[PDB]
Amino acid sequence: IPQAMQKLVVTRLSPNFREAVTLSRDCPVPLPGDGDLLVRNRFVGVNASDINYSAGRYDPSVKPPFDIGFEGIGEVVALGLSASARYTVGQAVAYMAPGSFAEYTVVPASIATPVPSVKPEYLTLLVSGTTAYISLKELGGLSEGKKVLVTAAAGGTGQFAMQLSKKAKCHVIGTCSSDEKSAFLKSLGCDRPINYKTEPVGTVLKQEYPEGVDVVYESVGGAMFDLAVDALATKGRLIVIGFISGYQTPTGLSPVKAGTLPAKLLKKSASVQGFFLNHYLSKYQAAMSHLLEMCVSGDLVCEVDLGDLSPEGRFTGLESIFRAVNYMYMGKNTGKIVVELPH
Ligand SMILES: NC(=O)c1ccc[n+]([C@@H]2O[C@H](COP(=O)([O-])OP(=O)(O)OC[C@H]3O[C@@H](n4cnc5c(N)ncnc54)[C@H](OP(=O)(O)O)[C@@H]3O)[C@@H](O)[C@H]2O)c1
Ligand SMILES: C[C@@H](C(=O)O)c1cccc(Oc2ccccc2)c1
Ligand SMILES: C[C@@H](C(=O)O)c1cccc(Oc2ccccc2)c1
Repeated sequence: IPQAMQKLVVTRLSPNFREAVTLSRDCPVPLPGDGDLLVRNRFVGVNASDINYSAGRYDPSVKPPFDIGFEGIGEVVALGLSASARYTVGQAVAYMAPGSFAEYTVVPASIATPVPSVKPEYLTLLVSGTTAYISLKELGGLSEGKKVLVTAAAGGTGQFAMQLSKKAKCHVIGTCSSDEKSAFLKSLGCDRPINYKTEPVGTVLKQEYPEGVDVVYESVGGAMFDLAVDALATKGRLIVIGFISGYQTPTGLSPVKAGTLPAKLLKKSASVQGFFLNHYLSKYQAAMSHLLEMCVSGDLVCEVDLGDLSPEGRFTGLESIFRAVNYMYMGKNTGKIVVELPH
């Protein structure tokens, strides 16, 4: 329980993470209320939308300064009396809540997830795993022999959309930007990995899947979204999970050729369905429970990229978050990008 700590703070609204966010060095350690845990963060998750958050896009009325980081895993170092009925000092806990980019974060006990130990694999589940699980269960209409296309398939959430679709006996196609990532996809049971830098995705889908794909787990936006719509089967479902190709722009939007979208959907009786995890929190506990079971049992690969093969090596310390965000946006990661705060 130190007097002071470091944390990241959004000091200016911008999708340029380095220009928006400051490493603040002499911050008091916040104290937990009656219903709160104080978590010493050991690993924190880097998420594409960290730059949407720094840009102010979740609530454009809220001015800087504000905390940042959506998820953490670590040890309970202090807690309020009511919280102590369910949690104990020293316990491993994980959470999805704002302000994880800090050495210590106050988290309401009611939203914390107990975990068996502090491993970065368990953090991969909190946002990336639950997003894939809930969207596909609630909106995917998966069943044996459906064809599922997953974009950013070798990324944090993509790896789960791939594996969970396979567990539903689907035939799965996955896009990624390298042969190393394609090999990773194959190792997860991907039926058709596509390196979109060396193989034209539109041609692959037209030639190999002429009747189309039944479900798209679409994270990329832009030209990839356009191709995905064209590739939809009759009654197919494209799920808008995100559009990372656009987040760095002033609006966060990626250009699409969507003027003909209503016509295309009518012609195919097909759909475009958005998904925002925070609209489905009633499903979160059950998703996390099943994901954790599969993770511990070794029935789910939870790939972690701690940056050990990045230019400057392992993502250690809050200062490495800047590098880690850049790494994501250079498309370099395989699995979930995680930063370690060692102690
Ligand atoms: N709807 C929700 O509630 C929700 C929740 C969590 C995440 N998401 C979304 O899921 C997506 C993935 O997020 P993540 O945090 O798991 O990241 P991630 O997939 O681990 O990393 C992003 C990957 O996207 C590709 N990429 C990066 N920059 C790109 C660009 N400029 N243009 C095109 N492709 C680019 C790269 O893979 P390739 O090798 O394939 O290029 C990169 O590895 C994002 O759209 C995010 O907003 C949505
Ligand atoms: C119980 C069964 C089932 O509900 O089909 C199952 C087994 C293994 C992983 C699952 O997780 C998911 C979750 C979403 C989509 C596909 C599979 C779901
Ligand atoms: C009970 C659990 C724990 O203490 O975290 C455990 C015990 C032994 C080996 C494990 O191996 C792993 C490690 C990472 C993810 C899944 C399984 C995980």
